[PDB]
Amino acid sequence: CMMDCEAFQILDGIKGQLVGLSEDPSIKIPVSYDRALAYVESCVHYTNPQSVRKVLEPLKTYGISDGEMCVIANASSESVDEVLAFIPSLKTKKEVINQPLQDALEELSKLKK
Amino acid sequence: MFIKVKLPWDVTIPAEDMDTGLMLQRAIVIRLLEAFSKEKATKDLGYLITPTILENIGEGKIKEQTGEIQFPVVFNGICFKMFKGEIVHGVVHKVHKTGVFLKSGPYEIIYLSHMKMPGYEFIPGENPFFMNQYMSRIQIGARVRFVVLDTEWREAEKDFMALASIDGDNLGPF
Amino acid sequence: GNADLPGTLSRRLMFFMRDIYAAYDGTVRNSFGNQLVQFTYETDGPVEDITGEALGSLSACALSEAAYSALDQPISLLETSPLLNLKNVLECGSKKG
Amino acid sequence: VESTPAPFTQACFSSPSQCFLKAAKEGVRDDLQGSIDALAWGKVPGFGTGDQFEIII
Amino acid sequence: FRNTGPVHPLTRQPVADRKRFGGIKFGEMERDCLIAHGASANLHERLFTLSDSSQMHICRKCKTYANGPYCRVCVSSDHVVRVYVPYGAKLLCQELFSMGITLNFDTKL
Amino acid sequence: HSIKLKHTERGIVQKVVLSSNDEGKNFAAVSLRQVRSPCLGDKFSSMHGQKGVLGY
Amino acid sequence: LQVPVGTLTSIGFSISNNNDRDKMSVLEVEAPNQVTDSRLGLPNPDSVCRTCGSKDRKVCEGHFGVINFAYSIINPYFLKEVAALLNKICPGCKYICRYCTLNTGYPLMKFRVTTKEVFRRSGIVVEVNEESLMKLKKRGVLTLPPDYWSFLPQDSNIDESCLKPTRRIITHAQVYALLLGIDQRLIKKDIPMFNSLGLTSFPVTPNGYRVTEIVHQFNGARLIFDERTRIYKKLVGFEGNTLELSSRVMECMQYSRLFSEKLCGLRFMKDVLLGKRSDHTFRTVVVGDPSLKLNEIGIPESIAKRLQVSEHLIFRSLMDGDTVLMNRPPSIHQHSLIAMTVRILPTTSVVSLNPICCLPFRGDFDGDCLHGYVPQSIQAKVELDELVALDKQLINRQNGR
Amino acid sequence: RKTSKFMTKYERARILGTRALQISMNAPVMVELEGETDPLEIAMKELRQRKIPFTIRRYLPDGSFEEWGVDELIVE
DNA sequence: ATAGGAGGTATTGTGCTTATCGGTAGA
RNA sequence: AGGAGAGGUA
DNA sequence: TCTACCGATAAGCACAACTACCTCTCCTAT
Ligand SMILES: [Mg+2]
Ligand SMILES: [Zn+2]
Ligand SMILES: [Zn+2]
Ligand SMILES: [Zn+2]
Repeated sequence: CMMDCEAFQILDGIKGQLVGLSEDPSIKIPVSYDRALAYVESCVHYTNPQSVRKVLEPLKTYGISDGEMCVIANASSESVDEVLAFIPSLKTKKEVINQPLQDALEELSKLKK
Repeated sequence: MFIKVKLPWDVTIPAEDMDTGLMLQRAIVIRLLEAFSKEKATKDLGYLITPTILENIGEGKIKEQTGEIQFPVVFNGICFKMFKGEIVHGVVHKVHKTGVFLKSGPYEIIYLSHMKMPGYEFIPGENPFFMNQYMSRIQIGARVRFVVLDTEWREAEKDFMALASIDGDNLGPF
Repeated sequence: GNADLPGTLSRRLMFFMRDIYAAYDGTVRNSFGNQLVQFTYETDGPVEDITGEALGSLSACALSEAAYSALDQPISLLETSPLLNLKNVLECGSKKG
Repeated sequence: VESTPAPFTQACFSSPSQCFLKAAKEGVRDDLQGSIDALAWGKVPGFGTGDQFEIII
Repeated sequence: FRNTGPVHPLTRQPVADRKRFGGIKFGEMERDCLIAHGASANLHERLFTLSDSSQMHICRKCKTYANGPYCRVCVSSDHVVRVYVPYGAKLLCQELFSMGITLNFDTKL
Repeated sequence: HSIKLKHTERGIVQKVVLSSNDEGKNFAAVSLRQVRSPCLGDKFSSMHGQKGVLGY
Repeated sequence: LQVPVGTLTSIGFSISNNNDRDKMSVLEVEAPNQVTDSRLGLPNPDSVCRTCGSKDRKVCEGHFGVINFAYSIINPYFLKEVAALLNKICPGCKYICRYCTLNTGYPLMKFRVTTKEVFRRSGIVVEVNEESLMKLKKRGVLTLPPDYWSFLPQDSNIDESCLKPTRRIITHAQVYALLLGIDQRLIKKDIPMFNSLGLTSFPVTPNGYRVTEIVHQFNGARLIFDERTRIYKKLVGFEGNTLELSSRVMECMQYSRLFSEKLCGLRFMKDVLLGKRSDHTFRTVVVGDPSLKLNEIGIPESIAKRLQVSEHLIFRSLMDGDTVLMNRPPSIHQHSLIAMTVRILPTTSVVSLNPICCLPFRGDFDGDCLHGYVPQSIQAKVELDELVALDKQLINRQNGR
Repeated sequence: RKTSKFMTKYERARILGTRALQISMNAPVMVELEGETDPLEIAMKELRQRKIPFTIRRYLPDGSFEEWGVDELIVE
């Protein structure tokens, strides 16, 4: 469920735990640690409580599948023409008006200062 | 699809260190770390980093060879699934005549084919080839979003290789 | 030439009685389907600590000892040797006719 | 009579070919309950040793 | 006496020749006596470990025998288990397949 | 090719005999001799059926 | 790659069909001269395996190949069931009809299988009861009606037999024709394995178990191969009548080691699965030594220095304190197996045993040989002196004395 | 429950063998042994001092099983 | 691929599976 | 190297 | 009065007629 915000928060814990008792009697692998520092530096959120709650609000108020939420949130489209051209599952649908989607775009815009 | 699903395991612990009952939990987590570290790969699941939450542990089964004991432990962890129809950004590493390299993290290698982006002529007048024919400059370090396709896997390395397509909108860096 | 009789008898008896073992509940059960052979062991004392020992194997070994010991085979007229008597006694279903 | 199928032990006793053919025709299932069957396939008989299990915790 | 030596071409067992470091046959009577004593580790070692030892691969999905392991009856599956059985068991399975009998194995792990 | 002595073959060469038949096939015979002193495990017999091995 | 370990259980028995036979076979060519192919087994005269890697006949298993048949062949194991079923059901009424009523002049027919009596072929030969023939004879009927055999479709596989008008060999194609129109419930009840009715293929033995590439005295690379191999090669080219092919298949199936005829049948089982030979074993003549203890066995220094045991710190020579399992063949009782501590003695090529301990072995010092077993695993040694030791067997289990 | 509450010879031998195998693989000993160089002796000492962290699961023929411990059981 | 008449003699021993052989019981 | 046939041990 | 299975009398068919073993000789057509 952690896409950009909660994923970064938990990675600070292991880095904060690494400084304590860094010695290890076993053999460690450096590939796994490199995959964490070089992938999460693309997009980062500010606060955890108000970000994870806001993205889950359209799930209850509107009808969106679990797989559709992940792709839209990661892409973070800045217009209405892009969301109707990326995912082919939104073609020829009238369930949700575009105006509430535009309002949600503004709501996502104020979160990122 | 970053759903944290459970994954049982049958990690075996050597009899080299079996003591300190008051601190036995310290040895259990260390053995668990060395379990996925040895493999560090998957076929159709993805990748795992750290065992953040441990759900439960099982009874210690003793197998009579080289003094080995097994422990069944079920826990949840971070996983990533490259589902079809996902817009994931990535950084470019090097530019070549064929197979443009795109690095969406060191966990996998992504190659760019010729029939993925708009038609253009490679510029040989400078050191790195440019694709500024459609008013867009792409270099190393710039984040470019693209749609993912079906991924392949190997036999030994089992690398999650995939193909990058720029047929969608919002192409180039943002 | 008649030394094959004790060997064959011991082999057949062991094949029949190998699966017999004692259970933790005190009963005597066969290995095939946990069939109840004896509800309680009929020993005349004095220790009932036998739990995992194969009673059928021990009985088969004892009867094999009896068969091999009685290898004199006199076979007198109108008489049978002790080995022949043991073979006839142990084989009851064969003499149905 | 006991409704316990042991094709392997019966084959090892006498006439393995006929016993195996009859078992194949009948499509019976062998659970390897016998000691000799377990021994032939690298398994403990379970009479004296192997009837119980050892668990660390 | 024998510690290590050549094996028979048919079955992976020590040869009977004394001059070629031959072994001692573990007869049925000795096995029955050891069963009566109740010692299984010695019996398991004498019949599997020090005797003909081999490995067999069984597909978890389809109860068939697969020759890494790969069975052509079903698709390439990553769930294949390995069992430790004596080479005599494999020889018996091959003989049964040759005569026209197919064995199905349902592993418990 | 060459023939080598086995594990329990030992002795001292006494004579070598070379011969051939009418067909032209050559035959070679080598004899090895050794002294067999009475060992502990040797078995001795009498003239009246007494059988036994050396004890000490 | 790496596969998880598992425990074998629940062995099922079934008759092989064409699907499993085809699936199991790998690189199953149909060339008569490719019986000893390089893709099946290591002992082939190339020392290279296509499926597996290079090995010394220790990491490569025997692959299987299955040839293909132009025409379908009935399964010999189901021959009796089909013969019994055809006897009950009419050949031209398909019910439980000129062949029904006795007033129509058609006698009943008996279906049976001959065994090397007429044409040395194990097939279905239908016979008419001679008791009914005599009844027709007494009523003025000498010959069978011309339309008596009208229920048998014409088959090109029929050859020149000219045995008798009363008896005819049923072609394998005719067998399927007669089975048509019968309810599947009746067929399934008599034949539990319906999928194995058609035998369109036959496997060949792997080179790792058939190619006898023995040293053949001088002919090191003679590649003598199995004997049945000739029949399997002769079965590659099959044409014409299918009865000959069925007879060849039936004859070839009888060359398996499980069928009785020295290493065949029950003897094969005894020598493979029941009786096995193990390493770390020594056999020497035993003599008496009253000075040695009852629980101690004398081991010569010459043999002890060569016998190697497995001790975790990798082999070390036998020394004092180790335990061995002594036995005198035949083992008439469980007391024959006695665990005794190894004692090194200056004597060579002989083992010393206390004269008192001869009673459990039921032997005497007149040429008797005791062969011992040296345990390698630590657990085996631990359980050896706790259950099979001399002090643990002080009470006789036969009479209690 | 419904057990003899006595450690049989076979179970004792198996426990001793398992403990000896564990000790032979360079494993720490819960009990303190002075002048001991054989894993079997250390295993026997631990069994006498009933400090072995082993549990016995006895499989009843009906299919059920009862969980026991070496400390709860007594050795004759 | 061919070749290997014809002879009175001189293994039992237990189970198993036929056939056949009349043989009464019922409508 | 595998088999067949004889003389033999406990 | 004519069907309808139904136990007896020979005729073949199939394994079983022992362990642990140790040597020698002979064998692979034409
Ligand atoms: Mg004697
Ligand atoms: Zn499969
Ligand atoms: Zn191969
Ligand atoms: Zn009809």
